Amino acid sequence: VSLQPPPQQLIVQNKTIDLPAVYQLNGGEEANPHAVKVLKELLSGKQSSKKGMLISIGEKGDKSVRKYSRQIPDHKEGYYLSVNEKEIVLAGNDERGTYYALQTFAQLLKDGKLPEVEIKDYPSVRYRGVVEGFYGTPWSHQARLSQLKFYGKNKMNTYIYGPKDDPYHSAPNWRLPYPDKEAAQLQELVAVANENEVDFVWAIHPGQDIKWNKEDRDLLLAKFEKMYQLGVRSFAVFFDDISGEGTNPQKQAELLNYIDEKFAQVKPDINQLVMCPTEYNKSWSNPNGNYLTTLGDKLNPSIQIMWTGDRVISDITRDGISWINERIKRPAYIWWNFPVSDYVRDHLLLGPVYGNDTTIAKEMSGFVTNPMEHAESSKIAIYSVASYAWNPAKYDTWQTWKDAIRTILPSAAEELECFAMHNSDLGPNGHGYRREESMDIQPAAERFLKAFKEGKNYDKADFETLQYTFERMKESADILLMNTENKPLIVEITPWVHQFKLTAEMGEEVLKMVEGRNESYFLRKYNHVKALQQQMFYIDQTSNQNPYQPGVKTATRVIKPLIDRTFATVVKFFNQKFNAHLDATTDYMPHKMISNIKNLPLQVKANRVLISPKWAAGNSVEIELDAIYPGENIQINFLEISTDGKEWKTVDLKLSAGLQKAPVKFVRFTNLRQFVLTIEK
Ligand SMILES: CCCCCN1[C@H](CO)[C@@H](O)[C@@H](O)[C@@H]1CC(=O)NC
Repeated sequence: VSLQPPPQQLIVQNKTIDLPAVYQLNGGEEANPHAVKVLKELLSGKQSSKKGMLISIGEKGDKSVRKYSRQIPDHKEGYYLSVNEKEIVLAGNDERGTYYALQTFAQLLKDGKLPEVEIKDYPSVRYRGVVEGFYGTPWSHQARLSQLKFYGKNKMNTYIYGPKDDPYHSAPNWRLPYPDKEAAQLQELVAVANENEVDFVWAIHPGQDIKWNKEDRDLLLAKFEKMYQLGVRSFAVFFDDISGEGTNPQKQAELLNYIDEKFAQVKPDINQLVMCPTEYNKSWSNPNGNYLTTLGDKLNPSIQIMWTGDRVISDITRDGISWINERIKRPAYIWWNFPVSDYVRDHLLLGPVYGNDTTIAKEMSGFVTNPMEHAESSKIAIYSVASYAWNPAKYDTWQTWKDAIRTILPSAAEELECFAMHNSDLGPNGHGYRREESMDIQPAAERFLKAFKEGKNYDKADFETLQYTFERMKESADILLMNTENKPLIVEITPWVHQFKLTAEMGEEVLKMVEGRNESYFLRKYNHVKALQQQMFYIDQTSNQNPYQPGVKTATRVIKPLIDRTFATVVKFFNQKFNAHLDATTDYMPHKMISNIKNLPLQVKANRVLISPKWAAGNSVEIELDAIYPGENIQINFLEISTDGKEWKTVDLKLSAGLQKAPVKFVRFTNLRQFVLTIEK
């Protein structure tokens, strides 16, 4: 088996022992009852009695396992697991340890058969898990219930609740208790987290409008107190992405220490207390100021401080963690902003987890991932982060990705792999963060395109690889659409699956245009491609219509540019050959734009028509829409309207011109970061 996470020490013998038909259970009444419940499910159908094979379960100190005390590792959440033909031992250093032994035990089980094996295990990082900390639609209740079962299975002990658009988490209603319905749901979440050995850390994000007074201090404590009554035993205060007084390091420290002394140390049973600083990565840290060393010196040392790395989106390196730890005077609690896609919402990020140093476990208090608003889809990265964080020294990126996918979707693992490996890069974005994509076919794609562009003979093998890949892509899309094993996963990814299928069909038809040996056939494929472009645009305009990066982009890094440039090239070649004037545009645009900028394409985004973001006065620009619409405004960062081209009407900027529902078809500007017409849909 590929045990995930991989244990710290494992010795296996070529000898299997059947899951005994007859077992004596020793320590079921004293061991972690969440661990016992898991064992008893694994043993349904088998007989209990005082005869037959002994199964020893308990926490170090319990009589059930005092026998094995010096084999039980002396770490938080550590365990000893042993299988031989005589007996089974499942012995945690603590209750969570025992639960974790059962999670490893369940993976060892196959057909009703166990390998003869000896395991001593424990996590290299103390706090491991997920921070629901993104902008966008927060995870549904059902998605959260499923997350927490998944965290228990992969030994993640931490779930930090902090969805930026939950109004009771953030400003201004952080001051209000949750309504009954949500409160009842959070209470269930906390109970379920408890059953899966996950710390539910409730975060609050009061900083944008906090006053540094008695009144807001008390409301914050009253809100924590409410959460505590709901079952919450860990807490966080986040000061990220704010301006104003709330950024004050002295005051933040004083408030966290107050929470610490008057609440966290006064209750009998509060576990983590965590804060997110305002300077939460090195690039936003101001060496002109003293923000981080002030937190470092003033914040009670048991309080965690979160950190995203050298940048808002970054991977964690030795130099980076060393840089921060020196300032905050404790090991940073890593907030890793992957696979969060809230700033590239038209991309799914389903690639492997990589780039984080595997030797620096001792330098971090915790490691949590900030995932996508697509909960199930995020499990690929989550499963992987759990593997990494439990045993970084043995972290195998690619094998963990595969095991993740095979866990999440066993009936269609190879199809999900196919889809995921072409849906991993983020594309260009303000943070500069990129991931690999489509790496297996990138060299064949690069050689083919350079040869074809230059009139040299492409390698046949390269052409067949591209063919194979498009074929595989369609099979994967089609199978994934109908898969019923993980319906919520398929709901999340479906718009991208449709777009991926179309991408593959377009690719096939373009390769037929390359090989095409007569005019007529070439023309049929050309027209087919144009129709597929238009379908891609339709999906782009009707799926995933969020306000920030609407639409659906897929296979962007390698596959789409290859198809686009191949199509442009072969149409150029066809035009030269047949003295024809076929249009070589690669993305369908129903509206037109002319200028003297010329080839900055237009884009449609919701009810906006914009020029893709050059200060020469060549003289004019005109946009023609495909119909008459009521106009809202025109926005510009470094002007007339018409319905027919002939009668015009000047509008005055400010830069922003209101149109006041004036019918618009044409827009002209005479005498660029932004140039956007908003119309009424
Ligand atoms: C300019 C605002 C950037 C927001 C930065 N990150 C994420 C970007 O994915 C986003 O999920 C947001 O919640 C988070 C804030 C943050 O990084 N806190 C440690």
